[PDB]
Amino acid sequence: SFAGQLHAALDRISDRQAAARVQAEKFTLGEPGIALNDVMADMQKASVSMQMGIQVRNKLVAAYQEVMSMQV
Amino acid sequence: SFAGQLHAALDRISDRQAAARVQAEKFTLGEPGIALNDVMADMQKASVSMQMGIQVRNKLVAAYQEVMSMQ
Amino acid sequence: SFAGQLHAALDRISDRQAAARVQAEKFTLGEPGIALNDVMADMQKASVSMQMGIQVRNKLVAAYQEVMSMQV
Amino acid sequence: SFAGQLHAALDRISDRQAAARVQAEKFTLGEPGIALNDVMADMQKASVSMQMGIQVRNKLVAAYQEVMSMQV
Amino acid sequence: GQSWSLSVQTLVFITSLTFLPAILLMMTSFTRIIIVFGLLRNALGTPSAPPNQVLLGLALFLTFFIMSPVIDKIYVDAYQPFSEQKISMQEALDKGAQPLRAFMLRQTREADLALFARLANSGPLQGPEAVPMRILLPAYVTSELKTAFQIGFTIFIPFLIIDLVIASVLMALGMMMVPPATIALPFKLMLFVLVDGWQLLMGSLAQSFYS
Amino acid sequence: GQSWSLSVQTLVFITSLTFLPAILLMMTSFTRIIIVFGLLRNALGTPSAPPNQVLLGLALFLTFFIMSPVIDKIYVDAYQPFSEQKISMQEALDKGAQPLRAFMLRQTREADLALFARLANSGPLQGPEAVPMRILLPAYVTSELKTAFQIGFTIFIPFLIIDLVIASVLMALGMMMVPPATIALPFKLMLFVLVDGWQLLMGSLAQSFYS
Amino acid sequence: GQSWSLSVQTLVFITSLTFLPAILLMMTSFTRIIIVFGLLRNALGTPSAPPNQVLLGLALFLTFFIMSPVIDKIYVDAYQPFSEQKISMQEALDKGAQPLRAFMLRQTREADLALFARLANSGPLQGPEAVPMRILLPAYVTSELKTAFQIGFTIFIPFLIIDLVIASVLMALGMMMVPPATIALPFKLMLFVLVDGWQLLMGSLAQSFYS
Amino acid sequence: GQSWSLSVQTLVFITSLTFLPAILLMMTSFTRIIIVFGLLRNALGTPSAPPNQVLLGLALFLTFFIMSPVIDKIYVDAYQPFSEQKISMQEALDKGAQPLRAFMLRQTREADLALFARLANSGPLQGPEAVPMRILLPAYVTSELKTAFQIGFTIFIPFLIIDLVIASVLMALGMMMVPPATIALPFKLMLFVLVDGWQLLMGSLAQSFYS
Amino acid sequence: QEALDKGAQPLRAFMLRQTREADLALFARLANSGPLQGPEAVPMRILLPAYVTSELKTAFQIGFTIFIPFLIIDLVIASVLMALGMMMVPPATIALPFKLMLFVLVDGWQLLMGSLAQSFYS
Amino acid sequence: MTPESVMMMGTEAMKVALALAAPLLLVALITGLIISILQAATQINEMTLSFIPKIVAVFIAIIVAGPWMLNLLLDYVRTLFSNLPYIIG
Amino acid sequence: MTPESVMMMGTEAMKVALALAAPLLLVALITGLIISILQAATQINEMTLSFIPKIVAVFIAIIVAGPWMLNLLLDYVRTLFSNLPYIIG
Amino acid sequence: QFAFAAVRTAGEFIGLQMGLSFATFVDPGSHLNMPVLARIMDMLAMLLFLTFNGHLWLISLLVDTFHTLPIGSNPVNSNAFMALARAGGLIFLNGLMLALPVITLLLTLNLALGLLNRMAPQLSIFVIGFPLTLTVGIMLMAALMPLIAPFCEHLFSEIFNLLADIVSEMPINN
Repeated sequence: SFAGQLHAALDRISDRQAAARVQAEKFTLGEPGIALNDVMADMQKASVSMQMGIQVRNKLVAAYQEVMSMQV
Repeated sequence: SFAGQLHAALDRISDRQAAARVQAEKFTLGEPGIALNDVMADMQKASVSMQMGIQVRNKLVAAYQEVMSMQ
Repeated sequence: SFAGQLHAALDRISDRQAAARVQAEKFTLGEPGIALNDVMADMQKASVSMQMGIQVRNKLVAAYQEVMSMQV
Repeated sequence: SFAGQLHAALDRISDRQAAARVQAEKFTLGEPGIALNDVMADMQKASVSMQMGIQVRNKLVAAYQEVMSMQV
Repeated sequence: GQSWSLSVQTLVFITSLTFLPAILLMMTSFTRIIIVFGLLRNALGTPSAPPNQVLLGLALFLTFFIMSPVIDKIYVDAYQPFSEQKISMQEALDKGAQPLRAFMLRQTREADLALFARLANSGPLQGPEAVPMRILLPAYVTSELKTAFQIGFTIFIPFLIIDLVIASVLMALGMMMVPPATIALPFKLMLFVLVDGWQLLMGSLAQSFYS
Repeated sequence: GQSWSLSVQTLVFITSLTFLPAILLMMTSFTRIIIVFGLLRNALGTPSAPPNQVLLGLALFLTFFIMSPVIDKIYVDAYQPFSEQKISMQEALDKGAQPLRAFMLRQTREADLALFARLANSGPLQGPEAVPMRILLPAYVTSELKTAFQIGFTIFIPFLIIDLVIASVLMALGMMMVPPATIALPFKLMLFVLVDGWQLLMGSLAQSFYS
Repeated sequence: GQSWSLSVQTLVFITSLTFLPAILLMMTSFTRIIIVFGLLRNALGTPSAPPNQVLLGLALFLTFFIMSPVIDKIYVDAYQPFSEQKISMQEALDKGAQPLRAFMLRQTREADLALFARLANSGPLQGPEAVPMRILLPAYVTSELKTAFQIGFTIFIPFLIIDLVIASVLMALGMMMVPPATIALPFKLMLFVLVDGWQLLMGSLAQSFYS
Repeated sequence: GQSWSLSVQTLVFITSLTFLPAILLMMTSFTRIIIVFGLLRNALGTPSAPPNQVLLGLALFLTFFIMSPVIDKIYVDAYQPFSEQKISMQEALDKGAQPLRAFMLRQTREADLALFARLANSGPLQGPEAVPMRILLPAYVTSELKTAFQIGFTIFIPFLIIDLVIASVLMALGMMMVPPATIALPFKLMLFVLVDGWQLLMGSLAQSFYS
Repeated sequence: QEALDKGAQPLRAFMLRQTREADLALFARLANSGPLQGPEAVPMRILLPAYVTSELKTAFQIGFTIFIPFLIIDLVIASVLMALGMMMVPPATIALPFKLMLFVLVDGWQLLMGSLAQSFYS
Repeated sequence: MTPESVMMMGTEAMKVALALAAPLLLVALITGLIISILQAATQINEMTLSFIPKIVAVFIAIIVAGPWMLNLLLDYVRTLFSNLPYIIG
Repeated sequence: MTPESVMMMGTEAMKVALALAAPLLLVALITGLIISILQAATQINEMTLSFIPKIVAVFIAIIVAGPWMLNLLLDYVRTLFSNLPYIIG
Repeated sequence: QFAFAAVRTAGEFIGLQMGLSFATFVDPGSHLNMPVLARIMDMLAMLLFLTFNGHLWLISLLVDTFHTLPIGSNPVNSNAFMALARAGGLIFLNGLMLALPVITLLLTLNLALGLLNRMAPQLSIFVIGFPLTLTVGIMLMAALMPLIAPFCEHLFSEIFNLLADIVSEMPINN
């Protein structure tokens, strides 16, 4: 269903962002194992995911407004 | 109520902006204790809070006008 | 008086904008005692005053149209 | 013949991007005969083609919305 | 007490203007006037002969004239301490809106505020001044509707008398199929212009609304 | 008395253009004419037969022509001096409305100004010309309504008499059923167009308005 | 534990800010109220006698008051644990929506619920509470639409009775051929203002909401 | 087969996100539903009595419930191989469109598609399962807007009968200038709500769409 | 520089049939162009407005004939309503169901679009 | 659908019109007839003296009729609404 | 389009109205004339007293007329839609 | 639109003589009689405009107005708005000239029916009068169509003659 798909997509976006943030925090805490070539890449991919989400939101709300404002 | 919640939110936003402004004033006066790496962060926090406030206001006013123009 | 208050506000904003333009004219031919930051700040303040004026005018005319375009 | 032409254009764009990607992949693994300047130029050409495609898409969708948002 | 920053001050100032056409005019100022004018136009037997634009302009002028005391009071008590920035606008708003509530209290029905308070399930509020603003407005609007309907019926009655008399005499004359609507209308208009109903009607409405 | 910047001058000019349908046309020029046209259609006995699209368009032609001396006077004493830039932009507005104010007094009733002056609490003072605009406009509307009905019921009576007399002969001739409206309607228009009351109507408006 | 990051949380909040006033208010509490208001406007024998803005404002105030207990419930159950970040949005939304779901379930028609469930092809429910909001919403809308007209006919009745009796008494004496609608309007308005239809009707509909 | 790169896959998906919510909903799924809802609102005798937003929301929910099976089929057959990267976008489009095309063809007429094929000059098809998307859509749209009109007429008939009988009985009893619509409207509303017009009508529409 | 002309020539040739000789002549008189006995390469300044006005004229002509049957239905229902003594009943609530019934019964959409296409073709 | 169905739809719909109005119209018509024959034997009347008897006769006729007037309305529309998935085909 | 083409379209539009309404118009007057004769010969009447039979009389005429009245509008519009590519030219 | 309006009024006046004038009472809702016999002539008039030229003759006037009025500081002349306002005028003039046969013939039937009151005072014009007028009034419409074909052309040229002089004599009126 639409609600289930939206929840799954938002949850996976949030999980990706949380994983990127925790990896960055582990790196800046000094714990060895992070080479700075993964934290930046994961942050960029998370930003791409957020951009896709906001574009989808804009398109969806525009379509909903267009279909709801019709003079019936 | 809704009026009380809006008043509280506006007061909170104004308080954050005032705190950021007074911290910037203390920094520019030469008062020790500021490292320039927190004044910028506080100013950005105030700016994003104000942006969220104005976005919410735009949404609410658009909804109000579109629900008042009904029949 | 609404008309008096409107005239007062309009003449005040016009006078401030004219003073800013006079300051810019004074600086543009190399007169002494004029600061570039000062002239830029005056220009920006005049612009923001104009923006506020046009915004309030648009809002007021929209409200007047809404109130005068109803059914009695 | 409109959808066929559009699919042909998309096919050409995707094929150029895939050619650039496979050439870069072949270079980065150490296969001889691939030039760094050549792969950079090919990637730049692919990016230019993609930018042209997205510009065309934006223009077309804007025209569609403008022509189908009017009231008859 | 502290004061709001300039950004939020101008934000709320601009935002209030969107509510201005409704909150200040429709439920506060001239709803009675516009309803009375509409009912009078209906009673005259020819709606849209007085154009809606002219009617609304006349209503705006009448309400602007009748709001002279409250407008002056709010103007002084808000602008004068706010013009030179001696008090915060957040408290100036309430201090200037209080006399507006005082004016509303006189015109509203005293027997409907209690009903609205019971509906809102608010606690027993001693005193006639501590009534919250969230309750006063709907009761005031309902009272305005009631008094507007009363005035409309009172204005209707003489025209009904005229129509009944004209119809009865024309049917007793010896003709019954004559449409009395097209016949009584010129007589009603002539009577109205003889009595100069506009000036006295506006004066009476202003007196009733002001007291 | 200084001038304004270019940006502010165009800001108020376009805003003043917005008020044009309301502030200048429906309450200054032809508010009487539209009522006459609407009532005349009712008096003709053919409701909604003349389309209101052309009647409104017809009215604006007449009021512009009858207002020609006023606008031409404005053109001579405001447009030409403004093209010379020897008169302030605000000065032209003040000096253009003043002759119009005397014009409004001509087409205003004798005992209607005193109502709003007492209502506005401005006081009698002295000088018929020294009158604020706040009083002139609502009084002009009220006076225009009074004269519109006065010139209105003048035309209703001749048509009503014809309807009454044609019904009288029906009872004498044995036509006692009896449909009055259908038979009388053709005779009403034939006399209306044979004497061509429009030319009398248009001429009456010109002289009565100027007085 | 799992939750949503600040960016996605504020994205969801802003997105829900679009639906919340339009539909979550339009199709939940006061659609039948505005339907009743429109039906009363039609019954009064006059188009838009009470202005649309005033009607909408009164309906909004009335529904705010009506939903006060549910507002307090959802506040104390969601906002307080959420305003102090003691709960995440994921389940906070469900906890807040639960009381409104219960209210919709209480104000629903069993036949409509069963029909919608059969249409959706889902009949495993063991109790009325375990229904999903997806199947609950349309049934609630249909039941509210039904009760709106059920109240509206009762609103219609008295004016119909007045019109019938006035027409009968008017035409019994030989005045068959004259419209009694213009004469019934003053009597209907007088009856409504004398019985105080507005204040009584507001309490009646509030009690109907309280069942 | 060759596969499109991700950079163009996201482009085509976002572009499809513009058309798919607008046109694939307007001219594919519930055009008949909104048309018959508007016709029913007109037939009820009180146009714009139900909120348009409420009607649109209910229509959308009924549309989702109607198309749930085909939605589920296309959902699995497209997403699941796509989710597991089993199929490419190019083949996924056709695989998803096949059941939608079948469902669309199930409801359309024959003469419409024949006329469209003759206009398009396409070669004769010995097998029905070969209509391209170019020729399929207009036939379905015209069939939908053809059946909607007759369904609306069938809905209209009973209210027309009720209005005719009430007008006839009123004029037989002797009320000529009594508007039947203002009197029959409560009766039409009562008949509708008593026979449960909304729930029964939507159930019948769903059954008609199923068969 | 020649591809534009080569692509525009067939479109102008198609549009010339839909244009009208009277409109072309009037626009030629307005724009002081060479009439000639044989038409040849009508300029863009003249061809487009003639096509626009001819399309508007034929659109109105088709619309009138589409409107006529509904007007006939309205006339007959109003006449029968008036003849029986129901002069004050609004025929709009009565005419509209009959209009829609006729429109769906005569299969109006398909023959209408077919006629429009045939008119465009010839 | 063929035009015959519309005539059939009209015929069934219009047949309801006669049956429902029949008790009300008959009692009103006979009431005038009852007075008219009773208006012999010094036939002097004022103008009509017949409208008011039409009221009470029809008024009680509606009361005695009552639900069956509405009961038919409930059933006739219900079949048409139920036949909507069948009038299509 | 010659002016004849303009006026020829208004002919059958009125003629179909002349053709369709005449059976219903004639029934209304024929029933009225009978009652009008009954309105003589001990002329006791209220105003017309003919309204109830007239409504029923034309009501049955709907059944009698029925299809071929409906069929009239069906073919005339088809003829009009047949010349749509031909009225312009 | 004066040519339209005169045609519009003529059709309405025909309807008002039979059954369409029952709005003579207080202002009703929908007119109940407007599309019955108005839209028949409210839209037939524009067709006769298309018989000669839809916009071509109007456009040709616009070009010539530029020659007469070259766009300048010359003030707009007076005593011209009244003349064009005085034109209708012809709205009721030409309206009755087209209405000469229908008005007389319908009234003669109205007079003829009334004469039967002396033979039967219970004619019941609410029963017999309306059906009798409708059939004759509708019949007159079909047989009087050719009379309208050249009549509408009268108003088109007369307004054109009025418009041609106004746009041409105004520049020399300065």
